[PDB]
Amino acid sequence: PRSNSWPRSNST
Amino acid sequence: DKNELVQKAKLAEQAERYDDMAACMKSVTEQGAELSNEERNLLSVAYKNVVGARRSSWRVVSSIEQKTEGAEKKQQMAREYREKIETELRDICNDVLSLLEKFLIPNASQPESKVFYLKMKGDYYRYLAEVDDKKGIVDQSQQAYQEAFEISKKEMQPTHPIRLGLALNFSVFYYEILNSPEKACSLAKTAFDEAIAELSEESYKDSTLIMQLLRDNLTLWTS
Amino acid sequence: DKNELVQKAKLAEQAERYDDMAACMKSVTEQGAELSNEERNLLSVAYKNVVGARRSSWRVVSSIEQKTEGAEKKQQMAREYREKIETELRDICNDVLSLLEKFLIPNASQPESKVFYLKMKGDYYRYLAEVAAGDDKKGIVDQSQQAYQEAFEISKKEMQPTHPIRLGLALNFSVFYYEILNSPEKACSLAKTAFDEAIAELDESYKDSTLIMQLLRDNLTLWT
Repeated sequence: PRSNSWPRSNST
Repeated sequence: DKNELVQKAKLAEQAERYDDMAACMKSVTEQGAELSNEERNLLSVAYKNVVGARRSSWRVVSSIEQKTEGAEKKQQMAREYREKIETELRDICNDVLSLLEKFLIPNASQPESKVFYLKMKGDYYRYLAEVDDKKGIVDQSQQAYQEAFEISKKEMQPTHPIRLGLALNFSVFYYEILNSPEKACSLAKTAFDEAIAELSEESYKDSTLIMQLLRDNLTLWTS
Repeated sequence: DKNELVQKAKLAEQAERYDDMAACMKSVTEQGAELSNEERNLLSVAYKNVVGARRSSWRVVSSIEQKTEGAEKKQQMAREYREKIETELRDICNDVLSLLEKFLIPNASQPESKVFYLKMKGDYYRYLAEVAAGDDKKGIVDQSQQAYQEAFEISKKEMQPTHPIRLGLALNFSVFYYEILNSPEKACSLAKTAFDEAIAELDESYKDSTLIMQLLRDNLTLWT
Protein backbone atom coordinates (compact mmCIF):
# COMPACT_ATOMS: atom_id res chain seq x y z
CA PRO A 1 0.00 0.00 0.00
CA ARG A 2 1.22 3.47 -0.99
CA SER A 3 0.50 6.81 0.65
CA ASN A 4 -1.92 9.17 -1.08
CA SER A 5 -0.71 12.48 -2.51
CA TRP A 6 -2.29 15.30 -4.52
CA PRO A 7 -18.18 0.31 -29.11
CA ARG A 8 -14.87 -0.47 -30.84
CA SER A 9 -14.29 -3.72 -32.73
CA ASN A 10 -11.83 -5.76 -30.68
CA SER A 11 -8.73 -7.52 -32.02
CA THR A 12 -5.88 -9.68 -30.72
CA ASP B 1 23.66 -11.44 -25.94
CA LYS B 2 20.31 -13.07 -26.69
CA ASN B 3 19.67 -13.92 -23.03
CA GLU B 4 20.37 -10.37 -21.85
CA LEU B 5 18.10 -8.75 -24.44
CA VAL B 6 15.20 -11.09 -23.63
CA GLN B 7 15.72 -10.73 -19.88
CA LYS B 8 15.70 -6.94 -20.20
CA ALA B 9 12.65 -7.20 -22.48
CA LYS B 10 10.82 -9.16 -19.79
CA LEU B 11 12.01 -6.50 -17.34
CA ALA B 12 10.88 -3.61 -19.54
CA GLU B 13 7.45 -5.24 -19.82
CA GLN B 14 7.12 -5.22 -16.03
CA ALA B 15 8.22 -1.56 -15.86
CA GLU B 16 5.72 -0.77 -18.67
CA ARG B 17 8.42 0.82 -20.86
CA TYR B 18 7.48 -0.67 -24.21
CA ASP B 19 9.78 1.59 -26.24
CA ASP B 20 12.71 -0.11 -24.52
CA MET B 21 10.95 -3.47 -24.83
CA ALA B 22 10.50 -3.06 -28.59
CA ALA B 23 14.10 -1.91 -29.08
CA CYS B 24 15.39 -5.05 -27.33
CA MET B 25 13.20 -7.41 -29.36
CA LYS B 26 14.16 -5.53 -32.52
CA SER B 27 17.80 -6.28 -31.70
CA VAL B 28 16.90 -9.95 -31.18
CA THR B 29 15.22 -9.96 -34.59
CA GLU B 30 18.21 -8.14 -36.11
CA GLN B 31 20.37 -11.13 -35.10
CA GLY B 32 18.59 -13.27 -37.71
CA ALA B 33 17.86 -16.24 -35.45
CA GLU B 34 14.31 -17.59 -35.55
CA LEU B 35 12.42 -16.36 -32.50
CA SER B 36 11.02 -18.92 -30.07
CA ASN B 37 7.39 -19.09 -28.97
CA GLU B 38 8.19 -16.78 -26.05
CA GLU B 39 10.22 -14.26 -28.06
CA ARG B 40 7.56 -13.76 -30.74
CA ASN B 41 5.02 -13.00 -28.01
CA LEU B 42 7.38 -10.50 -26.37
CA LEU B 43 8.07 -8.89 -29.75
CA SER B 44 4.34 -8.69 -30.53
CA VAL B 45 3.25 -7.30 -27.15
CA ALA B 46 6.07 -4.74 -27.37
CA TYR B 47 5.14 -3.22 -30.73
CA LYS B 48 1.40 -3.58 -30.06
CA ASN B 49 1.68 -1.17 -27.13
CA VAL B 50 4.02 1.12 -29.08
CA VAL B 51 1.81 1.23 -32.18
CA GLY B 52 -1.37 1.31 -30.08
CA ALA B 53 -0.42 4.44 -28.16
CA ARG B 54 -0.29 6.35 -31.46
CA ARG B 55 -3.54 4.78 -32.70
CA SER B 56 -5.39 5.87 -29.56
CA SER B 57 -3.84 9.34 -29.79
CA TRP B 58 -4.87 9.59 -33.46
CA ARG B 59 -8.51 8.66 -32.82
CA VAL B 60 -8.77 11.39 -30.17
CA VAL B 61 -7.22 14.24 -32.16
CA SER B 62 -9.23 13.53 -35.32
CA SER B 63 -12.46 13.30 -33.32
CA ILE B 64 -11.76 16.71 -31.77
CA GLU B 65 -11.24 18.37 -35.16
CA GLN B 66 -14.66 17.15 -36.34
CA LYS B 67 -16.27 19.61 -33.89
CA THR B 68 -13.94 22.48 -34.88
CA GLU B 69 -15.91 23.45 -38.00
CA GLY B 70 -16.64 26.89 -36.55
CA ALA B 71 -13.03 27.89 -35.85
CA GLU B 72 -10.54 27.60 -38.72
CA LYS B 73 -7.55 28.44 -36.51
CA LYS B 74 -7.97 25.50 -34.14
CA GLN B 75 -8.77 23.28 -37.13
CA GLN B 76 -5.24 23.88 -38.44
CA MET B 77 -3.55 23.09 -35.12
CA ALA B 78 -5.59 19.90 -34.72
CA ARG B 79 -4.78 19.00 -38.34
CA GLU B 80 -1.06 19.68 -37.87
CA TYR B 81 -1.00 17.75 -34.59
CA ARG B 82 -2.87 14.81 -36.13
CA GLU B 83 -0.41 14.67 -39.03
CA LYS B 84 2.54 14.51 -36.62
CA ILE B 85 0.96 11.51 -34.89
CA GLU B 86 0.33 10.00 -38.33
CA THR B 87 4.02 10.36 -39.23
CA GLU B 88 4.90 8.66 -35.94
CA LEU B 89 2.36 5.92 -36.68
CA ARG B 90 3.74 5.36 -40.19
CA ASP B 91 7.34 5.03 -39.00
CA ILE B 92 6.38 2.42 -36.39
CA CYS B 93 4.52 0.14 -38.81
CA ASN B 94 7.21 0.39 -41.50
CA ASP B 95 9.69 -0.59 -38.78
CA VAL B 96 7.68 -3.74 -37.99
CA LEU B 97 7.01 -4.51 -41.66
CA SER B 98 10.72 -4.23 -42.48
CA LEU B 99 11.65 -6.73 -39.76
CA LEU B 100 8.87 -9.02 -40.99
CA GLU B 101 10.01 -9.17 -44.62
CA LYS B 102 13.77 -9.29 -43.91
CA PHE B 103 14.38 -11.48 -40.83
CA LEU B 104 11.05 -12.98 -39.72
CA ILE B 105 8.84 -14.34 -42.54
CA PRO B 106 11.87 -15.52 -44.60
CA ASN B 107 13.29 -17.79 -41.87
CA ALA B 108 9.84 -19.03 -40.77
CA SER B 109 10.61 -22.67 -40.00
CA GLN B 110 7.90 -24.73 -38.32
CA PRO B 111 4.24 -24.24 -39.34
CA GLU B 112 2.98 -22.41 -36.24
CA SER B 113 5.73 -19.81 -36.64
CA LYS B 114 4.84 -19.24 -40.30
CA VAL B 115 1.22 -18.41 -39.45
CA PHE B 116 1.96 -15.92 -36.65
CA TYR B 117 4.39 -13.67 -38.54
CA LEU B 118 1.99 -13.79 -41.51
CA LYS B 119 -0.86 -12.46 -39.35
CA MET B 120 1.39 -9.72 -37.95
CA LYS B 121 2.07 -8.47 -41.49
CA GLY B 122 -1.59 -7.89 -42.33
CA ASP B 123 -2.18 -6.13 -39.00
CA TYR B 124 0.40 -3.37 -39.42
CA TYR B 125 -0.75 -2.88 -43.00
CA ARG B 126 -4.27 -2.64 -41.56
CA TYR B 127 -3.01 -0.02 -39.10
CA LEU B 128 -1.58 1.93 -42.04
CA ALA B 129 -4.90 1.54 -43.88
CA GLU B 130 -6.67 3.18 -40.93
CA VAL B 131 -4.76 6.37 -41.81
CA ASP B 132 -3.81 6.84 -53.67
CA ASP B 133 -1.70 4.45 -51.60
CA LYS B 134 -4.88 3.35 -49.78
CA LYS B 135 -5.83 0.40 -52.00
CA GLY B 136 -2.15 -0.53 -52.30
CA ILE B 137 -1.90 -0.96 -48.53
CA VAL B 138 -5.32 -2.60 -48.20
CA ASP B 139 -4.55 -5.31 -50.77
CA GLN B 140 -1.05 -5.79 -49.36
CA SER B 141 -2.82 -6.39 -46.04
CA GLN B 142 -5.31 -8.89 -47.49
CA GLN B 143 -2.78 -11.26 -49.08
CA ALA B 144 -1.00 -11.97 -45.79
CA TYR B 145 -4.32 -12.85 -44.15
CA GLN B 146 -5.41 -15.20 -46.95
CA GLU B 147 -2.01 -16.89 -47.17
CA ALA B 148 -1.98 -17.52 -43.42
CA PHE B 149 -5.66 -18.54 -43.39
CA GLU B 150 -5.00 -21.33 -45.90
CA ILE B 151 -2.06 -22.70 -43.90
CA SER B 152 -3.87 -22.56 -40.55
CA LYS B 153 -7.03 -24.08 -42.04
CA LYS B 154 -5.19 -27.04 -43.59
CA GLU B 155 -2.73 -28.09 -40.87
CA MET B 156 -4.05 -26.65 -37.58
CA GLN B 157 -7.08 -27.47 -35.47
CA PRO B 158 -9.93 -24.96 -35.02
CA THR B 159 -9.03 -25.12 -31.30
CA HIS B 160 -5.49 -23.78 -31.74
CA PRO B 161 -5.26 -20.16 -30.54
CA ILE B 162 -3.14 -18.94 -33.47
CA ARG B 163 -5.79 -20.10 -35.95
CA LEU B 164 -8.54 -18.52 -33.83
CA GLY B 165 -6.59 -15.29 -33.43
CA LEU B 166 -5.98 -14.95 -37.17
CA ALA B 167 -9.69 -15.45 -37.88
CA LEU B 168 -10.48 -12.64 -35.44
CA ASN B 169 -8.08 -10.08 -36.93
CA PHE B 170 -9.13 -11.11 -40.45
CA SER B 171 -12.81 -10.52 -39.65
CA VAL B 172 -12.04 -7.08 -38.21
CA PHE B 173 -10.25 -6.18 -41.46
CA TYR B 174 -13.40 -6.68 -43.54
CA TYR B 175 -15.62 -4.57 -41.27
CA GLU B 176 -13.43 -1.56 -40.49
CA ILE B 177 -11.49 -1.32 -43.77
CA LEU B 178 -13.39 -2.94 -46.64
CA ASN B 179 -16.83 -1.97 -45.24
CA SER B 180 -17.98 -5.58 -45.69
CA PRO B 181 -19.86 -6.25 -42.42
CA GLU B 182 -21.23 -9.58 -43.71
CA LYS B 183 -18.39 -11.51 -45.37
CA ALA B 184 -16.57 -11.19 -42.03
CA CYS B 185 -19.44 -12.45 -39.86
CA SER B 186 -19.29 -15.77 -41.72
CA LEU B 187 -15.55 -16.10 -41.07
CA ALA B 188 -15.94 -15.24 -37.38
CA LYS B 189 -18.92 -17.58 -36.97
CA THR B 190 -17.34 -20.50 -38.84
CA ALA B 191 -14.11 -20.31 -36.83
CA PHE B 192 -16.24 -20.15 -33.68
CA ASP B 193 -18.60 -22.98 -34.66
CA GLU B 194 -15.75 -25.16 -35.94
CA ALA B 195 -14.20 -24.94 -32.45
CA ILE B 196 -17.33 -25.62 -30.37
CA ALA B 197 -17.78 -28.94 -32.19
CA GLU B 198 -14.43 -30.20 -30.88
CA LEU B 199 -6.90 -28.36 -26.82
CA SER B 200 -4.10 -28.44 -24.23
CA GLU B 201 -3.65 -27.11 -20.69
CA GLU B 202 -1.21 -24.50 -22.03
CA SER B 203 -3.69 -23.27 -24.67
CA TYR B 204 -7.29 -23.21 -23.35
CA LYS B 205 -6.96 -19.68 -21.95
CA ASP B 206 -5.81 -18.06 -25.19
CA SER B 207 -8.20 -20.23 -27.21
CA THR B 208 -11.33 -19.66 -25.12
CA LEU B 209 -10.61 -15.93 -24.75
CA ILE B 210 -10.50 -15.40 -28.52
CA MET B 211 -13.83 -17.19 -28.95
CA GLN B 212 -15.34 -14.84 -26.36
CA LEU B 213 -14.05 -11.90 -28.40
CA LEU B 214 -15.39 -13.52 -31.59
CA ARG B 215 -18.99 -13.62 -30.36
CA ASP B 216 -18.50 -10.14 -28.90
CA ASN B 217 -17.52 -8.89 -32.36
CA LEU B 218 -20.53 -10.60 -33.95
CA THR B 219 -22.90 -9.04 -31.42
CA LEU B 220 -21.42 -5.56 -31.88
CA TRP B 221 -21.57 -5.70 -35.68
CA THR B 222 -25.17 -7.00 -35.67
CA SER B 223 -26.64 -3.94 -33.98
CA ASP C 1 2.68 32.69 -29.02
CA LYS C 2 1.21 31.86 -25.61
CA ASN C 3 -2.35 30.98 -26.63
CA GLU C 4 -0.98 28.75 -29.40
CA LEU C 5 1.20 26.74 -27.01
CA VAL C 6 -1.57 26.49 -24.41
CA GLN C 7 -4.10 25.28 -26.98
CA LYS C 8 -1.65 22.69 -28.30
CA ALA C 9 -0.97 21.58 -24.72
CA LYS C 10 -4.71 21.03 -24.24
CA LEU C 11 -4.63 18.83 -27.35
CA ALA C 12 -1.64 16.86 -26.05
CA GLU C 13 -3.53 16.23 -22.79
CA GLN C 14 -6.54 14.76 -24.60
CA ALA C 15 -4.18 12.67 -26.75
CA GLU C 16 -2.36 11.64 -23.53
CA ARG C 17 1.00 12.76 -24.93
CA TYR C 18 2.27 14.43 -21.76
CA ASP C 19 5.84 14.81 -23.03
CA ASP C 20 4.42 17.06 -25.74
CA MET C 21 2.19 18.70 -23.13
CA ALA C 22 5.17 19.38 -20.85
CA ALA C 23 7.34 21.01 -23.53
CA CYS C 24 4.47 23.31 -24.53
CA MET C 25 3.82 24.53 -20.98
CA LYS C 26 7.56 24.77 -20.32
CA SER C 27 7.83 27.26 -23.20
CA VAL C 28 4.92 29.30 -21.81
CA THR C 29 6.71 29.68 -18.47
CA GLU C 30 10.05 30.37 -20.18
CA GLN C 31 8.54 33.55 -21.67
CA GLY C 32 8.72 35.24 -18.25
CA ALA C 33 4.94 35.73 -18.09
CA GLU C 34 3.20 34.96 -14.81
CA LEU C 35 0.98 31.94 -15.43
CA SER C 36 -2.79 32.16 -15.08
CA ASN C 37 -4.93 29.91 -12.89
CA GLU C 38 -5.29 27.46 -15.81
CA GLU C 39 -1.76 27.62 -17.24
CA ARG C 40 -0.21 26.46 -13.96
CA ASN C 41 -2.69 23.57 -13.72
CA LEU C 42 -1.71 22.38 -17.21
CA LEU C 43 1.99 22.70 -16.37
CA SER C 44 1.42 20.72 -13.17
CA VAL C 45 -0.63 17.93 -14.78
CA ALA C 46 1.95 17.69 -17.57
CA TYR C 47 5.09 17.12 -15.51
CA LYS C 48 3.21 15.05 -12.91
CA ASN C 49 2.31 12.50 -15.59
CA VAL C 50 5.84 12.69 -17.02
CA VAL C 51 7.38 12.21 -13.59
CA GLY C 52 4.80 9.62 -12.51
CA ALA C 53 5.74 7.09 -15.19
CA ARG C 54 9.36 7.06 -14.03
CA ARG C 55 8.26 6.81 -10.39
CA SER C 56 5.93 3.90 -11.14
CA SER C 57 8.64 2.20 -13.20
CA TRP C 58 11.21 2.83 -10.46
CA ARG C 59 9.06 1.13 -7.80
CA VAL C 60 8.55 -1.99 -9.94
CA VAL C 61 12.20 -2.37 -10.95
CA SER C 62 13.39 -1.65 -7.40
CA SER C 63 10.98 -4.27 -6.04
CA ILE C 64 12.43 -6.75 -8.54
CA GLU C 65 15.98 -5.88 -7.45
CA GLN C 66 15.04 -6.54 -3.82
CA LYS C 67 13.25 -9.77 -4.75
CA THR C 68 15.98 -11.06 -7.10
CA GLU C 69 18.61 -11.20 -4.34
CA GLY C 70 20.62 -14.37 -4.87
CA ALA C 71 20.64 -14.19 -8.67
CA GLU C 72 23.24 -11.52 -9.42
CA LYS C 73 22.40 -11.30 -13.13
CA LYS C 74 18.67 -10.77 -12.62
CA GLN C 75 19.55 -8.36 -9.79
CA GLN C 76 22.26 -6.41 -11.64
CA MET C 77 20.03 -5.99 -14.69
CA ALA C 78 17.33 -4.60 -12.40
CA ARG C 79 19.94 -2.43 -10.68
CA GLU C 80 21.23 -1.01 -13.97
CA TYR C 81 17.73 -0.55 -15.40
CA ARG C 82 16.66 1.18 -12.18
CA GLU C 83 19.70 3.47 -12.39
CA LYS C 84 18.69 4.49 -15.92
CA ILE C 85 15.16 5.27 -14.71
CA GLU C 86 16.74 7.23 -11.85
CA THR C 87 18.70 9.35 -14.34
CA GLU C 88 15.49 10.01 -16.27
CA LEU C 89 13.72 10.73 -12.98
CA ARG C 90 16.42 13.15 -11.81
CA ASP C 91 16.55 15.11 -15.08
CA ILE C 92 12.77 15.64 -14.97
CA CYS C 93 12.76 16.95 -11.40
CA ASN C 94 15.76 19.20 -12.05
CA ASP C 95 13.91 20.55 -15.10
CA VAL C 96 10.87 21.49 -12.99
CA LEU C 97 12.89 22.79 -10.04
CA SER C 98 14.97 25.02 -12.31
CA LEU C 99 11.73 26.16 -13.95
CA LEU C 100 10.18 26.95 -10.56
CA GLU C 101 13.20 28.87 -9.28
CA LYS C 102 13.83 31.02 -12.36
CA PHE C 103 10.35 31.99 -13.59
CA LEU C 104 7.49 30.82 -11.37
CA ILE C 105 8.37 31.43 -7.71
CA PRO C 106 9.90 34.93 -8.23
CA ASN C 107 7.05 36.26 -10.40
CA ALA C 108 4.35 35.00 -8.00
CA SER C 109 2.49 38.13 -6.88
CA GLN C 110 -0.31 36.25 -5.08
CA PRO C 111 -0.06 33.97 -2.03
CA GLU C 112 -2.23 31.46 -3.91
CA SER C 113 0.40 31.15 -6.65
CA LYS C 114 3.31 31.25 -4.20
CA VAL C 115 1.98 28.41 -2.04
CA PHE C 116 1.20 26.37 -5.17
CA TYR C 117 4.72 26.66 -6.59
CA LEU C 118 6.31 26.16 -3.15
CA LYS C 119 4.24 23.01 -2.61
CA MET C 120 5.29 22.01 -6.12
CA LYS C 121 8.93 22.71 -5.20
CA GLY C 122 8.63 20.51 -2.11
CA ASP C 123 7.07 17.74 -4.19
CA TYR C 124 9.77 17.38 -6.83
CA TYR C 125 12.48 17.56 -4.17
CA ARG C 126 10.52 14.82 -2.39
CA TYR C 127 10.53 12.81 -5.62
CA LEU C 128 14.31 13.21 -5.68
CA ALA C 129 14.42 12.07 -2.05
CA GLU C 130 12.65 8.79 -2.87
CA VAL C 131 15.61 7.93 -5.12
CA ALA C 132 18.59 9.52 -3.37
CA ALA C 133 21.38 7.17 -2.28
CA GLY C 134 23.38 9.28 0.18
CA ASP C 135 25.52 12.37 0.70
CA ASP C 136 22.96 14.36 -1.32
CA LYS C 137 19.84 13.02 0.42
CA LYS C 138 20.43 15.15 3.53
CA GLY C 139 20.29 18.36 1.51
CA ILE C 140 17.51 17.25 -0.84
CA VAL C 141 15.31 16.31 2.13
CA ASP C 142 16.10 19.65 3.78
CA GLN C 143 15.38 21.61 0.60
CA SER C 144 12.09 19.72 0.30
CA GLN C 145 11.10 20.54 3.88
CA GLN C 146 12.03 24.23 3.62
CA ALA C 147 9.80 24.67 0.57
CA TYR C 148 7.03 22.72 2.32
CA GLN C 149 7.49 24.69 5.55
CA GLU C 150 7.36 28.09 3.85
CA ALA C 151 4.27 27.01 1.91
CA PHE C 152 2.65 25.76 5.13
CA GLU C 153 3.26 29.06 6.94
CA ILE C 154 1.82 31.21 4.14
CA SER C 155 -1.21 28.96 3.59
CA LYS C 156 -2.09 28.63 7.28
CA LYS C 157 -1.81 32.43 7.54
CA GLU C 158 -3.72 33.58 4.44
CA MET C 159 -5.80 30.54 3.42
CA GLN C 160 -8.66 28.69 5.04
CA PRO C 161 -8.56 24.96 5.89
CA THR C 162 -11.32 24.53 3.28
CA HIS C 163 -9.08 25.86 0.51
CA PRO C 164 -7.95 22.94 -1.69
CA ILE C 165 -4.39 24.28 -1.99
CA ARG C 166 -3.94 24.25 1.79
CA LEU C 167 -5.51 20.80 2.18
CA GLY C 168 -3.42 19.35 -0.64
CA LEU C 169 -0.30 20.94 0.84
CA ALA C 170 -1.08 19.37 4.22
CA LEU C 171 -1.60 16.03 2.45
CA ASN C 172 1.76 16.07 0.65
CA PHE C 173 3.57 17.52 3.67
CA SER C 174 2.27 14.72 5.91
CA VAL C 175 3.35 12.15 3.31
CA PHE C 176 6.80 13.75 3.40
CA TYR C 177 7.03 13.33 7.18
CA TYR C 178 5.87 9.71 7.00
CA GLU C 179 7.76 8.18 4.08
CA ILE C 180 10.83 10.44 3.77
CA LEU C 181 11.67 11.58 7.31
CA ASN C 182 10.26 8.36 8.86
CA SER C 183 8.22 10.45 11.31
CA PRO C 184 4.86 8.62 11.31
CA GLU C 185 3.57 10.70 14.25
CA LYS C 186 3.93 14.25 12.93
CA ALA C 187 2.42 12.91 9.71
CA CYS C 188 -0.74 11.87 11.55
CA SER C 189 -0.68 15.11 13.56
CA LEU C 190 -0.44 17.24 10.41
CA ALA C 191 -3.16 15.30 8.59
CA LYS C 192 -5.59 15.12 11.51
CA THR C 193 -5.35 18.82 12.40
CA ALA C 194 -5.83 19.97 8.81
CA PHE C 195 -8.75 17.55 8.46
CA ASP C 196 -10.38 18.64 11.72
CA GLU C 197 -9.82 22.36 11.06
CA ALA C 198 -11.51 21.97 7.66
CA ILE C 199 -14.58 20.45 9.31
CA ALA C 200 -14.51 23.06 12.09
CA GLU C 201 -14.52 25.85 9.49
CA LEU C 202 -17.32 24.05 7.68
CA ASP C 203 -18.76 23.93 11.21
CA GLU C 204 -17.57 25.40 -6.43
CA SER C 205 -14.04 24.17 -5.72
CA TYR C 206 -15.41 22.13 -2.79
CA LYS C 207 -15.27 19.03 -5.00
CA ASP C 208 -11.47 19.14 -4.77
CA SER C 209 -11.64 20.02 -1.07
CA THR C 210 -13.86 17.03 -0.25
CA LEU C 211 -11.60 14.67 -2.20
CA ILE C 212 -8.43 15.79 -0.41
CA MET C 213 -10.16 15.43 2.96
CA GLN C 214 -11.04 11.85 2.03
CA LEU C 215 -7.38 11.31 1.10
CA LEU C 216 -6.32 12.74 4.47
CA ARG C 217 -8.58 10.37 6.42
CA ASP C 218 -7.47 7.48 4.21
CA ASN C 219 -3.79 8.15 4.89
CA LEU C 220 -4.61 8.29 8.61
CA THR C 221 -6.35 4.90 8.39
CA LEU C 222 -3.47 3.37 6.42
CA TRP C 223 -0.82 4.75 8.80
CA THR C 224 -2.76 3.34 11.78
